[PDB]
Amino acid sequence: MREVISIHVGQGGIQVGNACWELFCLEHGIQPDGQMPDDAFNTFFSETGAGKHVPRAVFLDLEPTVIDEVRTGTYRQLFHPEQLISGKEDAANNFARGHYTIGKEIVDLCLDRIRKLADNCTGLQGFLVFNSVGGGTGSGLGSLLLERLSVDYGKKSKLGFTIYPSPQVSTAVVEPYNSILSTHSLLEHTDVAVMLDNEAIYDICRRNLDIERPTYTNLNRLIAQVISSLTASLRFDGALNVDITEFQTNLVPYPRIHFMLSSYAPIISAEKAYHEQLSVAEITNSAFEPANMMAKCDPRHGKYMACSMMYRGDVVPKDVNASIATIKTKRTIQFVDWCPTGFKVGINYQPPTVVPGGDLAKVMRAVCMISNSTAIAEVFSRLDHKFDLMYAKRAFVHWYVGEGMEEGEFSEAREDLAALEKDYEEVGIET
Amino acid sequence: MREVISIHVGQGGIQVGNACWELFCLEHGIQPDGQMPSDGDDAFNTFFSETGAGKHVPRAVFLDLEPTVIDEVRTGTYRQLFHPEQLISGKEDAANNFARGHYTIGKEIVDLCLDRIRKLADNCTGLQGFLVFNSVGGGTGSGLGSLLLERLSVDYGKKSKLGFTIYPSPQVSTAVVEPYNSILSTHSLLEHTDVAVMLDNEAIYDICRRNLDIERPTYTNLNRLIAQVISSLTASLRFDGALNVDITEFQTNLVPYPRIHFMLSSYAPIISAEKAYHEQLSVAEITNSAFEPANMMAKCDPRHGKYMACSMMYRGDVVPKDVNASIATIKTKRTIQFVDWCPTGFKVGINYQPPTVVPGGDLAKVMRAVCMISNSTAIAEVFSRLDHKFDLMYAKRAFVHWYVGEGMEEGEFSEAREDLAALEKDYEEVGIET
Amino acid sequence: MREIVHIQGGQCGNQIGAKFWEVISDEHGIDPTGTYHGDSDLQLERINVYYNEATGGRYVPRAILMDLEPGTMDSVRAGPFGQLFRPDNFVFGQTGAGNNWAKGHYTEGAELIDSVLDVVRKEAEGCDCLQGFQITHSLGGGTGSGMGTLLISKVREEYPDRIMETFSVVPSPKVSDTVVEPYNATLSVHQLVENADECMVIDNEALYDICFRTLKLTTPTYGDLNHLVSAAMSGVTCCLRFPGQLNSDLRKLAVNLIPFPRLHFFMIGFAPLTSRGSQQYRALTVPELTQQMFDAKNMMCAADPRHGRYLTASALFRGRMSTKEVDEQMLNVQNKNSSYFVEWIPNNIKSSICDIPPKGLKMAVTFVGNSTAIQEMFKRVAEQFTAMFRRKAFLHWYTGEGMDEMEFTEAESNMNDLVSEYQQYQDATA
Amino acid sequence: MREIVHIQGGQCGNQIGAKFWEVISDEHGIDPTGTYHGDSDLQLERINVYYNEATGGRYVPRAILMDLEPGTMDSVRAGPFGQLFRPDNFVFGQTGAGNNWAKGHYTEGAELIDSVLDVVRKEAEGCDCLQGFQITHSLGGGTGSGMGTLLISKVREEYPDRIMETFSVVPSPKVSDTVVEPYNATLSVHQLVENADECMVIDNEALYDICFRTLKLTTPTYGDLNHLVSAAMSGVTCCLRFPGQLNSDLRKLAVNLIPFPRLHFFMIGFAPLTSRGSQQYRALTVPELTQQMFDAKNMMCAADPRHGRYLTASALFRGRMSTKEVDEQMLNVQNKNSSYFVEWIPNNIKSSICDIPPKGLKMAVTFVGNSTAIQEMFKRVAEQFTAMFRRKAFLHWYTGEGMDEMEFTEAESNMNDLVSEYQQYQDATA
Ligand SMILES: Nc1nc2c(ncn2[C@@H]2O[C@H](COP(=O)(O)OP(=O)(O)OP(=O)(O)O)[C@@H](O)[C@H]2O)c(=O)[nH]1
Ligand SMILES: Nc1nc2c(ncn2[C@@H]2O[C@H](COP(=O)(O)OP(=O)(O)OP(=O)(O)O)[C@@H](O)[C@H]2O)c(=O)[nH]1
Ligand SMILES: Nc1nc2c(ncn2[C@@H]2O[C@H](COP(=O)(O)OP(=O)(O)O)[C@@H](O)[C@H]2O)c(=O)[nH]1
Ligand SMILES: Nc1nc2c(ncn2[C@@H]2O[C@H](COP(=O)(O)OP(=O)(O)O)[C@@H](O)[C@H]2O)c(=O)[nH]1
Ligand SMILES: [Mg+2]
Ligand SMILES: [Mg+2]
Repeated sequence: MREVISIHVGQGGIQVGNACWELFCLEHGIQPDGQMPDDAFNTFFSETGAGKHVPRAVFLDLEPTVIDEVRTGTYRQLFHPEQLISGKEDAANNFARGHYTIGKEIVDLCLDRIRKLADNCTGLQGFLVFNSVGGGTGSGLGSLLLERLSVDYGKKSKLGFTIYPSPQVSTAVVEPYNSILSTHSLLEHTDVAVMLDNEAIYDICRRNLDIERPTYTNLNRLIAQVISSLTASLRFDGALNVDITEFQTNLVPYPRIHFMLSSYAPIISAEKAYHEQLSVAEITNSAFEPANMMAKCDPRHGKYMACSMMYRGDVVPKDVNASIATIKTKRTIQFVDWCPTGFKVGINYQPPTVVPGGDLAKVMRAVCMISNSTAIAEVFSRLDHKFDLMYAKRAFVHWYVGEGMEEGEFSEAREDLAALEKDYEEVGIET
Repeated sequence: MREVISIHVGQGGIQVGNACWELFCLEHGIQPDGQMPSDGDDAFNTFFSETGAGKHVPRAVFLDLEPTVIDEVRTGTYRQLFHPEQLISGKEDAANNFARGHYTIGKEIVDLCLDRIRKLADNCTGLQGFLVFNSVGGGTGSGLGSLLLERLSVDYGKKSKLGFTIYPSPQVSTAVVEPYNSILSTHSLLEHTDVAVMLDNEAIYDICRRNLDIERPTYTNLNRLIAQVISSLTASLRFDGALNVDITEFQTNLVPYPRIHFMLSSYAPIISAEKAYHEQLSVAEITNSAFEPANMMAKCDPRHGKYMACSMMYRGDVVPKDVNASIATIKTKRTIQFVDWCPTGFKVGINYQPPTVVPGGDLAKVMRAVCMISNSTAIAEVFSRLDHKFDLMYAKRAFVHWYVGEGMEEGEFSEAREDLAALEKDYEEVGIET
Repeated sequence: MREIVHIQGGQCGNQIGAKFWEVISDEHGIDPTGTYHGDSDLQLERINVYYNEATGGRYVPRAILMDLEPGTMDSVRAGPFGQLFRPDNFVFGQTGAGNNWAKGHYTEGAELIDSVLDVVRKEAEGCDCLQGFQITHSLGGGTGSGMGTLLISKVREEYPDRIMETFSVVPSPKVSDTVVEPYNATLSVHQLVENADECMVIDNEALYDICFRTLKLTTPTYGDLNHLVSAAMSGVTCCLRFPGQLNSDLRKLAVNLIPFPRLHFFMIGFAPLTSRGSQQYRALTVPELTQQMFDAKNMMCAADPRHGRYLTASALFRGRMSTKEVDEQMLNVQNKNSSYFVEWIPNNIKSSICDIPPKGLKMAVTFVGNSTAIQEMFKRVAEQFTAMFRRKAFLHWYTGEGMDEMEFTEAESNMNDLVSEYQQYQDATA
Repeated sequence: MREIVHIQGGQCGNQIGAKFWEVISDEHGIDPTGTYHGDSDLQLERINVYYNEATGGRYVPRAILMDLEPGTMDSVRAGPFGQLFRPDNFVFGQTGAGNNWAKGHYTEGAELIDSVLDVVRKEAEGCDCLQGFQITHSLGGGTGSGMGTLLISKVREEYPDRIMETFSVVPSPKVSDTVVEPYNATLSVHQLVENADECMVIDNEALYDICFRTLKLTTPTYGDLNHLVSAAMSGVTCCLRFPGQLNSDLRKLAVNLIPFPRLHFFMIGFAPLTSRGSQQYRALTVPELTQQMFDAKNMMCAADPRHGRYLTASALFRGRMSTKEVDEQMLNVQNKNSSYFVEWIPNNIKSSICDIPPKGLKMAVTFVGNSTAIQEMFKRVAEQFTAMFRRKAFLHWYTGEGMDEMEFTEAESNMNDLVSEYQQYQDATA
């Protein structure tokens, strides 16, 4: 009787959203048609009364090609026909269009579809939202939807899986603008944010997976695996179960600080997978390796606020405890002074699944960690510097002002980043 | 529950490592693909690591800045043994330039190499020490070797390190600049290695020609001898013996002073099957061939100096009482003389596993063998001639412009000369009588 | 959805458009009689963007052919794929402009503009959701420059929220085919800078160089020059008709490429172009594309892009490829050649990937770059304008149909002010 | 992956390259159509050093053919293995130099060389990790001697840390082909000593002597001379392409052979070389190979090494052999010829072993030696040059297009300084 609703807005969210659904359907044995050939599917799916199951998800976009691609793909018979919301005119990399010009006539239908799904559920745990942050409808609609849901539902937990721009590799030129404006919205309206920039995921594919030409198809499979590990405790019995509500109560020291970065292990191709044993003692070491961070950040430049790692497979409670004590012995990993213990550990029985046509090798153990560290202050600084250069000469500004946005909205957005950074510096200093 | 990690750097180090790993695999009975045949355990735990089901992985890492030799290993019959990501290769060779391998290129590989070393060491619980192989006359061998030792010292501390270096021969040589990079490498290793062994190439040629009756020895033949020496040295850790000797029972019995840890090697018997079975090869006579001066594996004559200490190992079916009589005979003999402040100068180890014979090799099968590692004051001559060569070269500053322009200052050569002179003075004042 | 109507004017525009409609039809598998004969279903998914459905199952392009004389439209109808055009869309007069901007914009332009604006209004009304307009014409001719820029203002006044394209062939002096080119070219740019949302400049001189140097073919003609331009036109909107990894419709291109409202003059290039005898010696991958992409001679303009600094540049890749290879290359180029790229904006290159390559090739790319070196175009033309206007030569014809010398001075000042502010950002330091 | 590109200049350079590429293709099993038809796997594992991959599974050499007159390259394009080269890489002038260093370095080189720099850049930095450049040319011809050395200068300026190698043909007066040889030879030597990392000297007189005496064939040809030169060139870089007991590349050879920065003029020789009638009367063994190697007549220069002292020597052995035998032979030679080896460089021979011999041979050796005897060539060339320059003969042709007598005086001064510095170490004692 526990349910979670997933929101996929923009092209970045939808394509990542698709990859999540081959994995969820494969775990529970649901065919693409939706008919099974006990009540563990209730977290994501819902019985129709006789036969098929429908996902508890809604796809939002304004540009039809990606949605029409789904509606004609192999999963045409899975999703409900009227929960794939498709528009006519794309936001076109403009935050003002998706928040002031387009989004005013879009949310009303969107909240109707959310309402219909929510009333069907009975034990709604929370919402999951996916959106690339450096885009028009990604941040323009995401900011509007999160604000609306904050007053419609109130205390429900909203988890955000965003994709921030890489330090030097990007596909857009105006993305430093619409990224900053989005921060002021999701800083005060999202309970949990995850750092999932693209450049770091490229490096993992090249080094660990032995892939020399990674593609967006490859990346979304990795992100889908993290989602499964995060919510594995809701639908699979285990020795130590952790609910969705048992993230904020253990990872958020203060309401302002809710930006964490994730890591996954092991990620090894089948060519050299079982050329080594993959013990439980070593997988927890690979999780803490700074190169395996899914975000382009260095944890060695700051302290650790709190750590939460989820184990799935055939691990046993003896070995995590032995491994964790080893980590505290390490000198290169240093925690903040006022937090003596900072690990929250969960253990599950269901091993990770393998998708046909994939890249990851099947293993009997895996670990996924969500770590809160002060080192994440670097990504805000580097994006802040990029915004300062362009806004110095008011480049690209006339595009935003013409779409109903005020001139001074940038100024109040810039101050929030400066306010946010000083919070991280203040927390890190020992007493 | 005892382990050891072996490091191979440079072409010569990789070549000798290939032979020694073939020898270890043959001795422990593992197929070249890593799978145990057919179907008494933990005999391989010293060198290998179980994957949990079937095959094994060696506790080694291969280093080089040029892929010509490395890619051979990934393609040969042993392509299934080594882990694919511990055979580390570069793109541009140091080209017999110490400066290139210590200041320009070597600083881009050392981080990855140390990461691999950590990934190997965190999976072991009783590491006695490190084994490092390198040829000193090459650029990357001297450069990356010195950088590796410098980083491992600070990163680990008191863990023992054993370096089986190969100094250039007195008159036989391959390169022309190799006197230069020997001095800097020696200065680097002096205060960073715990035990060093001298294995110059010219002596091994003489041993082969005289004993195995080979009139055209090749690098393949030499590597087998060094592999057998390593096997004899390390068999006491992984095989049951009557009088066991661990790795840590070398730095308590062989080096009287911290600065004096350069020592020679000798192996016996080395004999071919055509004349192996014409004598009984008793323990009484094999120990004489060990101390025979022309049988020393380094081109140094112990008759020109005193003996400091001697740690020597036996394997086969040797009996402890038989060893004592031979030691007494050697001490009675007058041609061999020890320092006065060392009344007892023998450390003897006895093991039960006979020396395994490699098929297609050169040595025959013998029930007994002895490996001798001695420390003596006679080693002072090898540095003096190399000092003279370096002085002759550096008198008018030849080949120096190939080192200055790669980051090394002019005065670096002067400091190493002072270190060598101080080292020679240290041997002289140690060897003087009271 | 998000469809666009095509309107072409003048002799040069009609020839450009006729070849363009031939290129599009082959991509969608449309026979010269308007009957679909394709093989893949993807060719029919987004056909409503360019084509209109008629009873009987045939497709008709939503193109409007406007000109002043029937001479050229006799030629376009007899050519291949000429049967597609609807006879109702042929709007034209009988007199002719005679390479006179005054005649093509004030006297004969006024009386014929009602008919052409009526048929345009009908087509824009019929479609579901309009995306914008694209226009092909020449700035040296009377009809193309005269009614061409006049129809811009009338359409913009009625559809202020839609986008507008102009594929303009500016007159180069090295190969000049009209003695009065500087006059009607200067007056057109003045009106074009105020209304057109995107302007793309083409040279006949540059296209001649490409044929002689890259393709290395013996006897090129206007049939081949039109082909190079037509390939670029279809590559810009390819992601609007086909699925892709990073689809980026035209509105997204305008936002990324235009820093300031008055700087919207781009230069186009296409790749890969190879000679027939040397097409089996090269390797076709992502790297070899971006080398030809950024080369100076591959551009379709006489202006040297290395004499100035790129403000922003864009690329559109067609085919199956890896995004990591594309993204690293754009960063990699921008780091080795940091001198040619303006400093006060970081990562000034945008990239897109479309999954359907052009027919006959496995990979292709279209490069659109807004460079500060385009100032050489206006400077050199303005020198010719001030030379002839000082002596009042050829001016009695223009003053004969209502214009006065005050307008000529106003136009020259606006262009001279355009270059001043366009070069101003070249030397700007961060 | 540590590959080396090829640039050939002048008629002599083109003739050298047209045979070198044939030799390399024969060695690596590449058909004249560019399709691999080899016999083992070792022939393809390091093929990337000299070749590039194109679509269709064919290989193309990474060579750049530059010259001033199209006759030579038209001749070499129609010959066997002439279809391998990419037709783009052909760059040619229209007028030629006419055996004039001034024309080849100032008046046509400046105009043409931009394109060849563009193609050299493209080929060089399209590689994974460049190893260096190698150039073939002659110092007796105007266009080669001038444009090639200007190319050397610009390439060295753009790539300061790469390896530069040149196979130079020095004109001899005994068999003279041009009356203006001393001028351009002196100028080329002056411009080359400052830039080139490695230089080797080849003499047609010595080639004729070898062909007449050792091979004992009645009528040698430029084909035969180019064949010997090609074998010598392949011998140096075989070790970079094939595995061996002791691997050693160009940088290692340069470091071990160059004592002082300005002493980089070597002489080479090859062994074994036996006539057809006496080919099997000999026995391929290391002592015979090394004695024929160190034979003074076998060297490819008229400079007799017995008139001076070897600073260093290098020997690259190809085949399977015993390193103990190789070292023993080297030591024996160095002890038996103590007079000809300068004493303050003990053990002054470098040795190498490569397991893959040349096709058709079981054992072969490439020798590179730096001996103090080459100063005789410099002295004789300087004497002829100063004899001609005393009376200002042929001076107006060189001075008519930019140069003055001051540069000739500077060239004489630098040439004499090189001679004095290089003979200084001949009599030096320890
Ligand atoms: N991880 C991942 N990121 C993607 C993918 N596709 C696009 N992105 C990111 O999305 C960013 C730009 O947004 P778009 O994907 O173009 O679409 P959008 O965010 O919905 O904004 P619009 O273009 O207005 O629709 C890029 O910088 C990419 O980093 C994807 O398939 N996987
Ligand atoms: N024992 C033994 N020594 C070797 C062998 N090969 C090379 N050496 C020694 O190595 C020295 C030169 O170094 P190399 O082995 O050629 O290569 P390196 O040490 O990696 O140095 P670089 O050539 O710069 O890469 C020589 O003086 C030899 O004494 C071998 O096969 N066996
Ligand atoms: N690309 C291309 N350009 C053309 C063609 N025909 C003419 N032109 C160019 O158009 C210019 C003259 O335009 P013009 O015919 O006067 O335009 P109009 O007065 O509106 O008909 C000349 O400079 C030509 O270079 C063609 O078929 N293709
Ligand atoms: N070894 C060799 N030398 C050649 C060949 N052809 C010409 N030469 C030499 O090159 C010199 C003339 O060079 P030249 O043709 O003027 O060179 P260019 O001016 O660069 O074209 C003569 O002295 C010849 O000895 C050849 O095929 N092989
Ligand atoms: Mg989009
Ligand atoms: Mg080496």
